Amino acid sequence: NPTRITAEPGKQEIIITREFDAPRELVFKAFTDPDLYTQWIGPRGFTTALKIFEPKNGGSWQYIQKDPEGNEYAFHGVNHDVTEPERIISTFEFEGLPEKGHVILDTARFEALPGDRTKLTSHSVFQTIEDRDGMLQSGMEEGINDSYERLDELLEKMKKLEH
Amino acid sequence: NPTRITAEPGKQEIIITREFDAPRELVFKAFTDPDLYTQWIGPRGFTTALKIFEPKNGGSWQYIQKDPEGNEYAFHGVNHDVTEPERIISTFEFEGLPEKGHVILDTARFEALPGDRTKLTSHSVFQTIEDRDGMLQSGMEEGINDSYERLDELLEKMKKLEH
Repeated sequence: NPTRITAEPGKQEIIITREFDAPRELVFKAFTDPDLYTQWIGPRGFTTALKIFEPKNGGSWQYIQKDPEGNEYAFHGVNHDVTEPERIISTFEFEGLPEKGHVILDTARFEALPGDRTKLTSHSVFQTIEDRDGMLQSGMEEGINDSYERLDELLEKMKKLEH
Repeated sequence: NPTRITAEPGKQEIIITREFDAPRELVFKAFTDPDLYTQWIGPRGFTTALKIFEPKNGGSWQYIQKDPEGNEYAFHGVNHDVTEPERIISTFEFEGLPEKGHVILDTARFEALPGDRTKLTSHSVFQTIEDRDGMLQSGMEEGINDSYERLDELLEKMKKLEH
């Protein structure tokens, strides 16, 4: 399944679409179950440990990732809306930036497809076009691809466990 | 003090700048004190009652406004960051829309000016350009002007009470 990424020049947003060979109920769970989230999130070779994780309206979340060397990357946000298995809307901040205040609004939409499949549409809206650009420069398009691949593998395990 | 509003066509954001004749400490308080917030928020002739109000990182907020007739308008969001007296970042959703999922990310910046004055820069980033456009069509530029005027009056009372 291809990971389509739209990042038009001059715009302060990024849209990503990606399908999964599993029902959105399972995909949504991979997003809201603490023990599952850490197994696919982040780029390959990275480790993720959760500090706070509240997959509900008004809940906060915060995790720290470690590269295959020891470097740490801390992130946090708050969930505006978590409606199973429709969507998740929350803020996102990378604490490793020199200046504070650069916050992104993420909207993840989960739609059922024929054959009990799922189409995920992630919408990232940035503070400014440069913030959007800086994100892409950080090899985000690569990391996103890895995580989704990690998710494919996890979904298979979940499906196997199913029946 | 003029209320400058930038809403470039083709963009999914809106920037508003406005100065106040009071220290940002006082202005920030008008934003975080429950008993003060309801006295200036919303357009003229409107009444605002709070349901939840947590002016802190990870806090949720929710209020209902009534027009000078009886109509109700419900809104809610979550605060990503509340750092006194620097800024406030939070989500914003109008529950009166027919479709759910239209959420805005607001960033309010408070900067001190010469003469113990304040410059407030509000940044509204919408899901899509149409959402941004629809907001403006709702006479938002008018309501914002009213609220800021109501705030001017409230700030004077706060300053009088000061010394």
